[PDB]
Amino acid sequence: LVELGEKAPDFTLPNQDFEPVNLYEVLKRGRPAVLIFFPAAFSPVCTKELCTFRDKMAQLEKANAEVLAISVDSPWCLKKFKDENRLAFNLLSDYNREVIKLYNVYHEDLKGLKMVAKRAVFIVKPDGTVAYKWVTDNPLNEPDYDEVVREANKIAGELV
Amino acid sequence: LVELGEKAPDFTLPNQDFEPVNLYEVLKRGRPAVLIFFPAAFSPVCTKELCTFRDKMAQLEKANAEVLAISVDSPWCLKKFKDENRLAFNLLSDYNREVIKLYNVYHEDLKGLKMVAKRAVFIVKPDGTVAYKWVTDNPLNEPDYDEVVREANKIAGELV
Amino acid sequence: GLVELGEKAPDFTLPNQDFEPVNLYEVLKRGRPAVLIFFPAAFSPVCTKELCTFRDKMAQLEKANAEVLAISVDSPWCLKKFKDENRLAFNLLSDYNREVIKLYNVYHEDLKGLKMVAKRAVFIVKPDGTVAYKWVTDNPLNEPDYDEVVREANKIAGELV
Amino acid sequence: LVELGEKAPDFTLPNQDFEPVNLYEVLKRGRPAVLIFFPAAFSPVCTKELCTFRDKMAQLEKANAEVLAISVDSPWCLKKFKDENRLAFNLLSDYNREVIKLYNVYHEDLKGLKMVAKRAVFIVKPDGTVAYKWVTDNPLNEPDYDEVVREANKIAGELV
Repeated sequence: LVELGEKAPDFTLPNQDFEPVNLYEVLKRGRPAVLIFFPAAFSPVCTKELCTFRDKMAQLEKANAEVLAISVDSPWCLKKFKDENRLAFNLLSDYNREVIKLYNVYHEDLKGLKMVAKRAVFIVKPDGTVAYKWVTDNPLNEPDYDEVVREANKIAGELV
Repeated sequence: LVELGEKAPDFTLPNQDFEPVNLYEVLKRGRPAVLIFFPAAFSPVCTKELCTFRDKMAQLEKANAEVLAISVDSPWCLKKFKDENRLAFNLLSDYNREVIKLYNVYHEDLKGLKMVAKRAVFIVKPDGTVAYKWVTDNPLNEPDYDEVVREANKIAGELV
Repeated sequence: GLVELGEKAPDFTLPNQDFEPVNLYEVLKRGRPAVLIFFPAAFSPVCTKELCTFRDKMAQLEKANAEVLAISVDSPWCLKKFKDENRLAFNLLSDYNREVIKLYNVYHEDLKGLKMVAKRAVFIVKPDGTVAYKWVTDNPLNEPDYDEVVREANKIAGELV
Repeated sequence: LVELGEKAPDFTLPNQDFEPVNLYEVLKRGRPAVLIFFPAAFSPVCTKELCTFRDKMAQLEKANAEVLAISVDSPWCLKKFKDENRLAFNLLSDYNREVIKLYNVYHEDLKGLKMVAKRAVFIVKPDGTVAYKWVTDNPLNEPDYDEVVREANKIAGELV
């Protein structure tokens, strides 16, 4: 289990370029780690009815932490996604549904698709403790990235 | 497991637009069905020492059969792929690994990724019999689409 | 009644080459803008000051970053054939019952003797439902500038950041 | 030497995150490789009277090729540079002056500093051939990134 306080579970996933990425090895870099889980790339964000691809996810680049977006999509796909949105951070592929299970942030069956990453957000301190956590069961529910950026910088400034 | 002559197993998968697509219902349309399985979209094809995204897959549009490309990628991704390559045919998402198992055309573990669609090609006649079949265990091995187009039109015309 | 620029595009559902129903709003709900292209008939030629040919650069609409929906009163079977022969990536919807061409007020009374034919019209609808672009001519043999439509389409697409 | 038509020499450098990055292993990814050498991070670009930190280097993210900016700066330094300019691509550290020597793109003594990367640009095809090359001995001479992006997409499209 993972929730406010508890220590975040280590893990390793491939990024857009198939380079393995270990969580603790990243926390070991000095800055906090922002983990963002999302259903699927090239997927729109909606409201009551209005759906668009206006995803301000690139604003997480403003945060003073190592951002790690994670979805069950493949590296080749995420790589495509990363390049098209000129995203500066890394996108990890949980193609084998490992992590989404480890962090208990998965949709049993979304629109027919089974085992999809839920929209979740975790901020882990350089030691390994979950300083922040946000999750919704509504997939078309885009997060407040500006928000996560604040909390991220807050937590970052915390370690002074 | 499937093999030439044998009758192709029915199935239903979502296309780029989440519309369900039943195999037999397509065969019922009158033309032969060409099924193309591929590891992943936005994936490159490589030669002895070369690698590129020069995938002449759009040539299958020349065939006189309903073409159905299938990969475990998600609909949102395939949709992205389809639009960017101006592909006229449908791409079906076997996100749940059903069909790649049904047709016994899956890689156990590709570059670390588990349960990936192998590069396979099946041509099914309006009745349901496999008139053509080709498969390779080498993923970076692009098929001869000009070829499949021939065999496809041959099988199509053979139905005088 | 009538659909006009700025105003909101009327919803509707038509069959595509494969008889699959296609609802306008359900498409706008997909995230991208919708480009609607009406044309008299498939396998119909386009002409200039005189030169008539079947050199129709309609496939260039695939370059646009919007869901393209070509519409004509032709039948699904006919459109499917037309679609496959021109390796068109987008969908062709059949207004066999003259519904939509009337809804959008884009129909010829009597073309060459044929009654209730779709006029050559172009509409670009934003994901919300507002007509951001509109172009129509009463001259049937007047092929549209697809290259053009594609840029207005991408503009409207991009101006959505 | 490293000029047009000639085949680019392989090499491996660490990126902002100390992850090793092999040139050929990147070319093996499918897209062309754009190598950009620069004197130093947090260094300004000037003219004959005015200087500024208006470096449109992030525009290389528009190119359809794997971009690899290289300088003798350290990984920690590049990482800081990368995050501050929200640069999507990778920055490789040639701390040991290897590559700049290998590609013969180094300043003997710049403003007193010895063995600094010269401002150079190489575009390599997935096979390994230099399709483009541009170099200047004037360090404060910022390149036309918009340009490199063109040549990059041209070369990218050429492999169709």
